[PDB]
Amino acid sequence: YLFKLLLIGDSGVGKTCVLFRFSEDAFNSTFISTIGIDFKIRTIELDGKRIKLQIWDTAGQERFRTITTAYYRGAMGIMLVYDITNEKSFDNIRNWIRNIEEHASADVEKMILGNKCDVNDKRQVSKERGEKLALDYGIKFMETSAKANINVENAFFTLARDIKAKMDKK
Amino acid sequence: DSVRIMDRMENDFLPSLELSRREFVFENVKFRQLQKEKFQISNNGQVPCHFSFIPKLNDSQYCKPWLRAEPFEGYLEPNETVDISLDVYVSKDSVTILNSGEDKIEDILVLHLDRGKDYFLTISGNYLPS
Ligand SMILES: Nc1nc2c(ncn2[C@@H]2O[C@H](COP(=O)(O)OP(=O)(O)NP(=O)(O)O)[C@@H](O)[C@H]2O)c(=O)[nH]1
Ligand SMILES: [Mg+2]
Repeated sequence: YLFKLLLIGDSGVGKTCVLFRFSEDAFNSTFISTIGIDFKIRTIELDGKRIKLQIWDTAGQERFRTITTAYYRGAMGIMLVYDITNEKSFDNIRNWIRNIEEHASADVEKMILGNKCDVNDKRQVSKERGEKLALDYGIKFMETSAKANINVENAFFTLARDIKAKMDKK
Repeated sequence: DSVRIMDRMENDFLPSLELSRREFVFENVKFRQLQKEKFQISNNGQVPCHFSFIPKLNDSQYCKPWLRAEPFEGYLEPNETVDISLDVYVSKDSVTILNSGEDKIEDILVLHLDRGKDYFLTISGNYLPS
């Protein structure tokens, strides 16, 4: 099994850190904005099967957003990432979903990640609001923190299980 | 679980370059006057890599007519460094729209590694209608 995954969402929400945490099990606080598009490999196991995840990390800066839609085509699962400390990043999730509907596969698996859940002092988006938006769209949701290692592994395994489940049915 | 040695190896052996610069500003571009801005790339990976500028979205060419990259493709051994020049030359095909204003001195180049990642380079600046 080889699943192509894609991380999208506004600049600064933590996509690169989420990927670094899942692949390197580390956090580096001095990351630069992604000027391009990168991917990393991470293998997991489900139902006694080895699943290779090829995870693409996008540039969230406005000027690259149109260019970046080219890379949605192969995606089997997409993480929609916002920053719990930034209401604008959350508002924009509906716009990211429209992008997925337009440029990705109609049967792509999606998941919403409310990242930086370690910064509750600067929280702008309540967990209930995140949960309700996910519910509205019929997609899974969780809060993550690449810094504190909260739910990152759980998110990715959950997305891959959904993809695998769908594929086995056919 | 146990250590993901296979993943570590496969990631470490993915193509990689270091770019000296990714944002380029061409100030006061004039008609039929050549401007050049250079930057360096190095293969900081473990494997040889083929690089090339590629069209974006559904474009025919990798960049606008007034712009070129030289070289625009090549093959780099690990640890090898090469210079690339970004060349701006506005001829009479580009002026109609640069004087009109329905085109400005802006572009994005996508540098692609075969079987690897892409780097975005941003071009900005201004044209002075001759
Ligand atoms: N406290 C905290 N900070 C985080 C967390 N995740 C990322 N950050 C920080 O938020 C800032 C942006 O992170 P980054 O991963 O680069 O965001 P991005 O979505 O990749 N941005 P871009 O689309 O421009 O590449 C960085 O300072 C990073 O250290 C987190 O879970 N908790
Ligand atoms: Mg990033």
